[PDB]
Amino acid sequence: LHALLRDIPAPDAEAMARTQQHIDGLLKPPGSLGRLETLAVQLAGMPGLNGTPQVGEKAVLVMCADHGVWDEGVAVSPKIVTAIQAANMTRGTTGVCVLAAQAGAKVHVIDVGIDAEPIPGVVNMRVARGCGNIAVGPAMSRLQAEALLLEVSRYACDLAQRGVTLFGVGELGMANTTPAAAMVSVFTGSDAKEVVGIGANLPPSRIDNKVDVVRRAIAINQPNPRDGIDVLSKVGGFDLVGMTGVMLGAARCGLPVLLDGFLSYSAALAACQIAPAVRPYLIPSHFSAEKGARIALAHLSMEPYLHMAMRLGEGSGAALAMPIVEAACAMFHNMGELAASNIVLP
Amino acid sequence: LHALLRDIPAPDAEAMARTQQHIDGLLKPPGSLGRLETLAVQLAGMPGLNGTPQVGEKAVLVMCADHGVWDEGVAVSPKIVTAIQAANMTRGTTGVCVLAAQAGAKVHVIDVGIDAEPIPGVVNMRVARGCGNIAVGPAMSRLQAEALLLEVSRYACDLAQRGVTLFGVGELGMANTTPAAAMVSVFTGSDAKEVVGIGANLPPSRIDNKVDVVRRAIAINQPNPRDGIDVLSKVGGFDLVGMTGVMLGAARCGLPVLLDGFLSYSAALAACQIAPAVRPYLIPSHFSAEKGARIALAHLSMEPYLHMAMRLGEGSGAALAMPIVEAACAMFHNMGELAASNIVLP
Ligand SMILES: Cc1cc2nc[nH]c2cc1C
Ligand SMILES: Cc1cc2nc[nH]c2cc1C
Repeated sequence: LHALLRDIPAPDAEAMARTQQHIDGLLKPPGSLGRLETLAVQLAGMPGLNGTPQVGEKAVLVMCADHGVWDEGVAVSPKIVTAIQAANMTRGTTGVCVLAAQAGAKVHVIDVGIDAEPIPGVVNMRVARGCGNIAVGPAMSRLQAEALLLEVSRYACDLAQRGVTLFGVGELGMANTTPAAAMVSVFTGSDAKEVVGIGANLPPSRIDNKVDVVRRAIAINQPNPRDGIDVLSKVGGFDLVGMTGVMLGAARCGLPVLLDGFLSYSAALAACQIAPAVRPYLIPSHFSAEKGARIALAHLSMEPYLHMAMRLGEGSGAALAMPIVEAACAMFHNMGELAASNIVLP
Repeated sequence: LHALLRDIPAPDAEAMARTQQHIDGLLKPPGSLGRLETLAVQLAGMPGLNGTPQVGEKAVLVMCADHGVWDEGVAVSPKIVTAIQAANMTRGTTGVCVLAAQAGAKVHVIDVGIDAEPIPGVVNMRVARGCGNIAVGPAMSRLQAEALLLEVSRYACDLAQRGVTLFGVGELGMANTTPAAAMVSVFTGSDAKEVVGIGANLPPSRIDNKVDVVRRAIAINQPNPRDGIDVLSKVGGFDLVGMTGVMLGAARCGLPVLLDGFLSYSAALAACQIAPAVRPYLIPSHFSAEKGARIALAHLSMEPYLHMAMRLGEGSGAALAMPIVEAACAMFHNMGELAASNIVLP
């Protein structure tokens, strides 16, 4: 793990320079394709990409797990939904499944701690049957967190070896917006009220209780904002940990990772905190309809591409952005050049 | 033409109701897929769609033309670029060509007034070799405008007959951001300064001259804001007219049209002014990096899906959004239902 972290590669400045130059000579006014150009340069800097914006196979990794904090009345979805929805992922009827199929990506469902019997078809990396209730203690032990990071990290890089070049990250876990908010509050220093959202349709009247629960989690655990693993293990969850581990794994493999929404933003804060070297490999997707979204993105210094008011999770946002990435590549590779058209601009 | 306008169908409220109901029962928390749900309902209301969000063939219509206002020093791109780039459209090396191929759409290049010899391969609907210099008189005659609207309108609906169900609109014309701004100023009532942009990299120092030119166009022509055809013929251009005509044609055929950027917004203002019935068929794509973008979108009451800081035009933005439309359809049709999972939510 220390190793892993130490071995995350820096972006290739030379490939990025060549990229920029090539982009500038394309059949268009310089800088006219904006963020599409920026994205391309960004991809070119990623070592696992072989010095050019490329997209081979794509995968969406969905980390599933239950949370003890559910018992605090913070989520209106029945607890069983995690297990149910996880099974559905195997059938391709879920939102993420549908969107991923549309993007030509494959969905990997990972059980990191669902409180139910094992689901055949799902990758088993179960830590425990649900995590601890952050309201009265830690979500898990530091050890547990590090082990899972490690394990997920490896699974992630191993995929690279099978042709995957683009990852998408997501989750599934009733009550997960609670630990997400607590993390955000901690890393960001925002008061709970400012970051606590409606999650999966929590009635406005139940909001207040959700805020108190977050403050309690923090008060009791005293997570150290300067230590991402500490924060994750205390007020996080197994699914939060898994997502962070996907990020670490893709970075180590020098590959790009598309974020999803709020939950993913929390994970991303943790990752960057643990290893700043991770930052350049992250790509935002959409702008989540969760209340704490703006705060979390500001701290990541990220501006998503899509404004869809989505708040489903599962990695559905990450899948929806996949075509944008491929577009940046197509632009780079298939557009003709000014010079060939004998076009001269000031 | 009066006919045409009179025959634009109203959206099907019954199909939209059935749509909403179906969406609400999907394997997700109600309203969780946000704008994707809204988009689906919107498509379901379109008569040419057969009561459900569907996407058959897709086409991007690019309206090309030259403007006399170029002689006012408002554009740094050489004038010839229109003709050159138009030819390139036939070769598939352009930005729009590249993005459309990526979206599985076909590009239709339409010459509505390029100041050059005819380009083989391009659909010829040339009004004249470039339009009049709006700075000292009208762009064209009212007659000319109405004829082109009519002609483009028909071409557009005829495609529907060949299986096209989704249109994308775009342009190509050096100096076109000038007439675009003048139109915007007129329909919107904003001062020129607030709507005049850099266009294709116009140096900041040359800005001022661009603003004066817009004020002059308006002063001299006295276009009637309450008459879209009047505005178009006076301070518009043949390409602006063509784009408006695509909109009218798709509406009449009860089909959806994806807008592009700034130039398209100007056209859309005109269309809605001419026929409010057109509004429900319009779908924004991205948020253009042109200065007058926010003003124009506000008046259309539209919020684009993509924030890419693009300013290339050609309909490249419209093509990039095509997959979002298909995503909304996939969502509708392929997601499973709560009831089948025995999931019950409050
Ligand atoms: C090369 C070129 C391509 C374009 N496409 C639209 N406007 C354009 C302007 C230039 C200069
Ligand atoms: C059905 C359902 C699906 C979900 N996917 C993510 N969170 C969810 C919550 C519910 C209730």
